[PDB]
Amino acid sequence: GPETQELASKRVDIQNKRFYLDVKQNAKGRFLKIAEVGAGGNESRLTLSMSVAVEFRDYLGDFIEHYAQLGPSQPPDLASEFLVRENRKYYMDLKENQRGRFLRIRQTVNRGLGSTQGQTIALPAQGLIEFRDALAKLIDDYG
Amino acid sequence: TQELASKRVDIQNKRFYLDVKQNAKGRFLKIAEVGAGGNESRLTLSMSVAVEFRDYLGDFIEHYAQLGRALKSEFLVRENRKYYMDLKENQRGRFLRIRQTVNRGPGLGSTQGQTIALPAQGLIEFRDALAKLIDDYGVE
Ligand SMILES: [Mg+2]
Repeated sequence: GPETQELASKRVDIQNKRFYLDVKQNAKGRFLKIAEVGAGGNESRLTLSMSVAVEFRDYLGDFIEHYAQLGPSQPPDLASEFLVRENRKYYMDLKENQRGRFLRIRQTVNRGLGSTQGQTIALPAQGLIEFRDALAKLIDDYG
Repeated sequence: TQELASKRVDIQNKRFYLDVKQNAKGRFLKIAEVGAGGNESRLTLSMSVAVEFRDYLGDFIEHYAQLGRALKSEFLVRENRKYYMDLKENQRGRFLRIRQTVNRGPGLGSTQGQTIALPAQGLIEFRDALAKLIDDYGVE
């Protein structure tokens, strides 16, 4: 609320989706919040450390360079996986929905049968370069 | 396949060659660790993964530099490949181990694959060399 202050923000418009890339700050340090605004104003959030954001900028870079090769392999005629794990706990997954022309990104934490849920955005493939450019500009300026 | 550029980083008895190479598919980074009798271990990365690898090294360096949430292990599954990066400690020294395995098809599992082990003292030098070849020869 008044705990976290906002330092900077960028808006990117791709199809009917609006993304806000925010640089924010609290007691715990500086982080990057991505807000996606869908139909009916349904927001989904992705929240990144400044080091995971650097990584994420480059994962987007990888897909931009390699979008078809990293897409889902065609099925068998009648005759892909992109996952990052850190300290065996924190997961980030990126996967193309070919029907949507979307890149789905999920961040989760696993803790045996411990409980936890996580965070998911989907980026139209036609706004990948623009999203990534905006993300990169915020990293250049906000350490 | 053409050798565009190389750099050598010397860390204890080991030497690490970082080479940019070019072929059909695109540019890659060959890393090759040479021990005291010339035994080689080799790692080949696309430039995209080389860039990811640069970022992982910054994180290992933040952990190594800490006095007394910091990256201890990183795993990346990308296409038919897995990469395992483990900041290991023994009493003889701290080092970063990097294992590559590759999936050789359905039902075949994956190859044990070649391993490099980077003494922690040389992470910064190694990262600096990598970053310089990415700047001079990378795309992303
Ligand atoms: Mg993560």
